[PDB]
Amino acid sequence: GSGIVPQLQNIVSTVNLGCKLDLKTIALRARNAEYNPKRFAAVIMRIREPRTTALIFSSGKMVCTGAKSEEQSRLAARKYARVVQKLGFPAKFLDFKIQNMVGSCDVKFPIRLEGLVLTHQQFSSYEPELFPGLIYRMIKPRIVLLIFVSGKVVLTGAKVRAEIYEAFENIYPILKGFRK
Amino acid sequence: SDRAMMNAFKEITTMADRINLPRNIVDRTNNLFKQVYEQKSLKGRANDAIASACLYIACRQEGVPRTFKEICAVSRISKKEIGRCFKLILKALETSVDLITTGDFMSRFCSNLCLPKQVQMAATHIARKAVELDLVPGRSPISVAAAAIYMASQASAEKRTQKEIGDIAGVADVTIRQSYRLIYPRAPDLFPTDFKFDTPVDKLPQL
DNA sequence: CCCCCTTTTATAGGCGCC
DNA sequence: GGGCGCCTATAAAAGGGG
Repeated sequence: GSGIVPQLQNIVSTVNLGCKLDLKTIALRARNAEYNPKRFAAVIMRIREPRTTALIFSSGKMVCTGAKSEEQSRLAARKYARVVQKLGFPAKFLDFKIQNMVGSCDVKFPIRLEGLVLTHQQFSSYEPELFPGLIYRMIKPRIVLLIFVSGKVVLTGAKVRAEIYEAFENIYPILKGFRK
Repeated sequence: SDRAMMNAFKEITTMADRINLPRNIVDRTNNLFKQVYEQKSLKGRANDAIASACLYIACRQEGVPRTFKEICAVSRISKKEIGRCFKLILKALETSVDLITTGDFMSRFCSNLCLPKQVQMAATHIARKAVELDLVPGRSPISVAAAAIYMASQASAEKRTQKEIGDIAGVADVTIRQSYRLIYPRAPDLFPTDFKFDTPVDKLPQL
């Protein structure tokens, strides 16, 4: 055991309202809405609790972003569906699904990326001219990690919380072996 | 239409000559291109983007790395797209390249700056030591090299400007100032023990 | 086939512009 | 020189537009 639990930072989920929508009306009536089709084809809405931001499409499908938990992402997703409902639309809540989860943590010691890239070239990409962090594409679980010399680590691409935890457990030993 | 390789080799040739690259490099580039092309590994991209990435790879494989900025300069493609293609190509060809080091640019940079061999060596030394002592963690090797050159040149009669170095190394002078600020505290321990200080280690620029 | 648009987030060196 | 704010990179969905 690493004895470290990576903290969930962002969850992206989708849900289908079932009925087609009219962004113009929504944008107009809804308070915290925003709609500039010239700029982006969807309505951008934001609730403060769960602190989130949503992307609502005229197709009826929407994207929920910003929640720090699956429970919270779904809650926000429902609140969004409600305001749409309340503005008079046959809004349903079909196929809610978590699409991506992001986690981050600190192994608490500096890392020798130079070394890690040497023995792990197969999964690594560390080009200082392109990005200051080492990009690790783990195969099992299919998660991408961003490793920094400071010891901070970011993990993403997860469909479920377990994948985040698993990937970190897999990488911890490796990282320890490259401690400065 | 695959004999569109000829047009790729022409373009490769063109780019290469703008910076006078030896033939081994151009040959390697052509091989890389041919291999990626025939593999049909990078669908949907522009041949010149792939060619420019191939060029960038070739210089690194042949042991004389050019910065993405330099390859960009002689190319119709952006750093961003060359970089994307670069990563995609290494994966398709199951290849890799050795991480870049300060030493990889010391020679050419110092030459372009018309710096006397003595300085070039000092810089090279300062950079290597600096990294060994972990004074510039996280910084790009190009940045650290630029700062070392600056430090070295400022300790010599053949002094160079942050701006001059930056233009040749392709880094902004604040970027130079940042790494320089980090190595400055150990300036005495960084120069080669037998160094002819035109300007004493102390009177060195105190950015 | 690919990229862009936009949103969110941790992370962080480099750099345009005032 | 000083420092803000955006670039670069990661994943992913939405649905066009190119």
